[PDB]
Amino acid sequence: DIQMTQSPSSLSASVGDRVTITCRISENIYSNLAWYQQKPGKAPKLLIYAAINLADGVPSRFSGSGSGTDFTLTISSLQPEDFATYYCQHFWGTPFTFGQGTKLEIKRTVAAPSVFIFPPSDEQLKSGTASVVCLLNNFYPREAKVQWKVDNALQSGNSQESVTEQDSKDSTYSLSSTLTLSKADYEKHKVYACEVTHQGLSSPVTKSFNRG
Amino acid sequence: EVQLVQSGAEVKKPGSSVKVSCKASGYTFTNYGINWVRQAPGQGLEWMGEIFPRSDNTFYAQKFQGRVTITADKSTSTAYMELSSLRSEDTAVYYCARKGRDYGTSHYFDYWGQGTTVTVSSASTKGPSVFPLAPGTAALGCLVKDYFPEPVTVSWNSGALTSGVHTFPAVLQSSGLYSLSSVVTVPSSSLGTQTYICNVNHKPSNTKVDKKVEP
Amino acid sequence: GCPVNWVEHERSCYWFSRSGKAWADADNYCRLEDAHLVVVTSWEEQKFVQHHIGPVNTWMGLHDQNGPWKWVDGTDYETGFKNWRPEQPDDWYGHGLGGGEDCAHFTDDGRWNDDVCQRPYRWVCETEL
Ligand SMILES: [Ca+2]
Ligand SMILES: [Ca+2]
Ligand SMILES: [Ca+2]
Repeated sequence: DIQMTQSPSSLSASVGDRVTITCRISENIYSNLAWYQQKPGKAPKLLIYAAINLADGVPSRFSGSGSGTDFTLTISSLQPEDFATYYCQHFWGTPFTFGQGTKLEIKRTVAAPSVFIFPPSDEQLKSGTASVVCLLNNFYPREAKVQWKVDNALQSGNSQESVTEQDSKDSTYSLSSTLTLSKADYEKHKVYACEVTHQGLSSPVTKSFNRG
Repeated sequence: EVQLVQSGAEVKKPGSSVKVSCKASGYTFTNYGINWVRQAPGQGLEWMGEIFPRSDNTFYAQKFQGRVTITADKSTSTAYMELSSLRSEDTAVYYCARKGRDYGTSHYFDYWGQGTTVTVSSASTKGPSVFPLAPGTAALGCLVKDYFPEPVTVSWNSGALTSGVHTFPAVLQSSGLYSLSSVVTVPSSSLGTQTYICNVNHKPSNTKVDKKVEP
Repeated sequence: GCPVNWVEHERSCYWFSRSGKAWADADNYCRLEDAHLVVVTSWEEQKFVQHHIGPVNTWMGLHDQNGPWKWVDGTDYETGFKNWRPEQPDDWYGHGLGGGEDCAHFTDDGRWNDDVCQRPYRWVCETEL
């Protein structure tokens, strides 16, 4: 399969900025290249076809250029509705392949997370499972490291993370990390902590509780 | 107006087959190829294959050959994608797309179906257990654990509490069941003057939980 | 039978471009139309194509990129119909475009010439009913 190398994979920008996304192809595809926009929960929408032609109804701030093996999607003046993921796709032979996607997100000032830790409820413990939840509230940028410690022992492999999409009002992210232990293991330890590393924190922030 | 309308979400056991339909309207069905493109959660787009309804000629991506079948019914302007021997990695949103064309220049996917979610899981329908996440600013929440399939909806105080609510994307646990949390930050001084209730609705199981979250 | 803007002739449907493409690009376009660059196997088909292209250089599905001259649908070249211009094919290198000539086109009198594949000639797609 033809290799489609889209760059960058993620871009932060402000309304009014120029945005350029590149798509490099492993072989000459002439102008047989399309660009799509995709928003969460929606089908992709065609923006540009034949490398440089604006699809019907698409705003003229979108433009494509290039041919052969190097293509560029340009958004001349980023609009609030343009934050989305963008894909290139070749129409050369078979199989059709897509670039890996470029996610365009909203730039804002750094915001440190507010960190909260929640012990497992007594209700859940009755069922023999313990979930410890660490919340990182309204932070920016998205990059953030959560580390679980159980009696200062670094945990790995027993936590799952989930991040919200950028908030429509304040453009921040929030993150939930759940540490899962058996009830037995939860009761063999006392101190549960989540350590948060983020650009908005001068040093890692630890929130913890003592079982009890 | 061209429209492609797909069949509804499907939950499938591993090893089974799924058939997704794509009803086309507003154009001459036999004049354009119908393509199938899938998107695993959080991942990019993957082309699966194409059928030309006029000729019934099909083209499949090699990785699905012997496993995907695309058919077309000219009499109802409907195309079908059947994926057999389903595995967990086939969990995805499946799209159909019309391969349009500007004469003598290039092709493109101009009209897309709305997507069909296919979840491949050995889990069966199960309502969540809802556990409290207990609290100048206080955070509280609800852990909505061990349910299947997606989705659950969470509101707070019957929709009156919206500001500062964060309902997180579900995660898939090793059990095959989903889990998610919904949180809201509120003034610490409100904890003794206002009850906080997370309203959890899991329609697939007819499970409604109104869980009081107190300090 | 044939789709709108295609032309029926002897159990094939044909599409005549009004724009130009390099041979590979035209070949790709016909493939994505569930078709192939036209393969000409008789005088009757040759004359039909001639009537529709007029006196215009037009790619066909004939090339020697695999080694021997080959039709794009696998029809055997050596045992098949041929209508080359006199002293074609010649794999001319004097055109300055780089390389030889590996793609056949109808010339303005219908007879065939091998030319440089990158030239943006018109083309004909063909699909068989
Ligand atoms: Ca023929
Ligand atoms: Ca040659
Ligand atoms: Ca020549």
